[PDB]
Amino acid sequence: DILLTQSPAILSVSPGERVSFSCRASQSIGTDIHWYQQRTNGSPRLLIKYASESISGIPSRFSGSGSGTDFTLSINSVESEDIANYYCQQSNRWPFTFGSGTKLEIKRADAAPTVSIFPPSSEQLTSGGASVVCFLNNFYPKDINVKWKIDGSERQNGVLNSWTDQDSKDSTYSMSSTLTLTKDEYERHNSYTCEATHKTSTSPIVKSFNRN
Amino acid sequence: QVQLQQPGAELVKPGASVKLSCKASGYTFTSDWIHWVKQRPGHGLEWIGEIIPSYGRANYNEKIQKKATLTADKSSSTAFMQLSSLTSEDSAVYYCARERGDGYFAVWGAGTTVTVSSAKTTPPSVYPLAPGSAAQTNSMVTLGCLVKGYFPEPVTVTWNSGSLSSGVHTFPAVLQSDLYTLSSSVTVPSSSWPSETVTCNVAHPASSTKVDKKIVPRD
Amino acid sequence: QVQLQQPGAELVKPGASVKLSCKASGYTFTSDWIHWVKQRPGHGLEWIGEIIPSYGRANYNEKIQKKATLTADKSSSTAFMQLSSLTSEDSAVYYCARERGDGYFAVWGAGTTVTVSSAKTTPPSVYPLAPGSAAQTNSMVTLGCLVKGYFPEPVTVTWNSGSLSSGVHTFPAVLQSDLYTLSSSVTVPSSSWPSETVTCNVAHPASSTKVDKKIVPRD
Amino acid sequence: SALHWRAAGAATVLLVIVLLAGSYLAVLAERGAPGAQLITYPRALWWSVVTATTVGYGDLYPVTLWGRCVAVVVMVAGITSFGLVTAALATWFVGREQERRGH
Repeated sequence: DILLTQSPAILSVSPGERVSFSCRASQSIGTDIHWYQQRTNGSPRLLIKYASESISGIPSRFSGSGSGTDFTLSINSVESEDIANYYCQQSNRWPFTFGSGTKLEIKRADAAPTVSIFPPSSEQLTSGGASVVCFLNNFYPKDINVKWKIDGSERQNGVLNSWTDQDSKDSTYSMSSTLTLTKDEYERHNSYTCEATHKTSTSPIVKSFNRN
Repeated sequence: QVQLQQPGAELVKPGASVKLSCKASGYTFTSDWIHWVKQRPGHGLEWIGEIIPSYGRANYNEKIQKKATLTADKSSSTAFMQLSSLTSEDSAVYYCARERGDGYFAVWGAGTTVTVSSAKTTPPSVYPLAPGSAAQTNSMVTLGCLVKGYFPEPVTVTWNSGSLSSGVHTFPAVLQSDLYTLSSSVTVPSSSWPSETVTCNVAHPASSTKVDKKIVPRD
Repeated sequence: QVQLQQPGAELVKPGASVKLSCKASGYTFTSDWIHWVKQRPGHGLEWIGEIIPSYGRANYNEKIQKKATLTADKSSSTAFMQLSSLTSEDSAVYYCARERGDGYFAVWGAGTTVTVSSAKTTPPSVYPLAPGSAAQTNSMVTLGCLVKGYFPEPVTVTWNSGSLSSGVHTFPAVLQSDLYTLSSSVTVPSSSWPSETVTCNVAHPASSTKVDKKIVPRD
Repeated sequence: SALHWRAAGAATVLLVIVLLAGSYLAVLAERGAPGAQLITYPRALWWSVVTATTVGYGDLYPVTLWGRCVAVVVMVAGITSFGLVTAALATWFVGREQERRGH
């Protein structure tokens, strides 16, 4: 069985710059190597077949090269839509095998988060729950802290967070912070506040709503 | 177009079997092989096996435990993979692809998310998120919607039935006591809301439910 | 011999194109390939591509960004390379070589120095350097000449039109505010000067200028 | 159309069908055998020509029992076709020489 080694696993380049992904085969496979792009929750997409041959649909930005055991996919002028996972696959010998894969990752300019707080819905409270939702959106770098306060006093119980993968629109990150109580526990506090600490801002970015 | 058509999801109980499908269209030659590829969450692609429908001859990845059995129905242009006696190691997305016998996967299905669990199928509850009455807007305005208490994954969240592409994030689900929850965010010029309508549509393939939910300012 | 004939220099503006040439002479068979090799300053040789003029069939280095397009005019025994949309990564010397189809480069051109810049073409100013009136000579005497305020590179400095080989250094150019400067040194038996004449000749291919400048003792 | 030229022609068509069936069947035979290179249709077709002519470069060859059984039919179709052309040429020359001798 042939072993496709893709090193490195993550590749960080700046916007507009040339990038190269390596695939090494465990034994010579001629040019019988093909490359796939997989965006967050997409299917794989043929980019290059037979090492250097273009697929129509595909920006001329994408090239490939190589022969024997050493193969390279190149993107000349990386853009945000290129953020994805790149896999190699061989058809030289049975069975077809894949590479372990390589995440491309763009280093853009710092962005501060747009913060947005959302009270429970009257459809939700009707069902005996209250979920207060904070969105910190379109920031860079990915490192960020979200602190919950009920009535000026920090909260920790009920808070589940979720971060997006790097965005293939603008190379930014996002995160949802979601504080979840009974209607009861919600009903007997007044002020809900969500606080974002980012590197772009020595002050926290705070967003509150009072139930009254 | 769509050349390979797969179901979005199946739930399966530990030790149970399941029969994934793939309906081909476009050019369907005698020379064509259908492949199956398995991607576990945050892992890479694994070739699982191949069938040639014209002859019905099938080969498998023998480097892994054999769970698959590939069958083709040449009349209904459909490839099947029977995955039997599943544990949680078998929870993943399974793609079909079409290879013309020159060694590359030209065209993939969207894949079927197979969750192996003892839990039960729950459709999501969907809740508007319009801003609180005390929030100063700008040239833009962020709305959203809250898909909670569904099992299994996945859900599909669109904004105005696909017509709103720019401005959209959907966050990854979290798992609480055998139920998933995510949020989706949309961001429109403030002028264009609420003059112009904004609706989140939420399909959950495992329960056959698809709900719309309009985002109106708060009463 | 001279078998391959190249221009000495071209200036090109960032984003502009340029068409390098190579006129062959001597034996020019059907079997012959013309190759192009790129050497960036203080780097090694890079194969860029090949054309067979008889068939006009051309192959390229696909390991790099494609800037070249190879054409041959079989009537005027001339190979061309169109380099389009150039940045400063593309500033280098480009050689043509002739391969008889047995795999080695028998014969090279002198190469074309391609400078990609937004600056303007300036011919050099040339200045004698005879010794100061207060310098005791020996069996030998060092004269020189000062080529300054030229762009782009290169310049060619000869001593008495090539007839003075021994005793000559030319120093590498320095770059000041978008203009280059170098010095050349010659060293002749002291008897033989100024009885016998000593002239520095200074070609600058990018501006088509070639100036002579005689080295006389100081007035 | 004399027999020999009809046979020569028949063998040419039949060789072309054997090259194609053999390409198809070899791929079918060979996939599933780890290390097998004879596993896509375009180079299988190259393989079938290289086998039928008996050049046999060895860039490609079958490693399965059924790949090898298929390869034996391609060898034999190829040797017989090309032998049936030699035999048809020999039949032409002999006739011509009779006619010339005045026979």
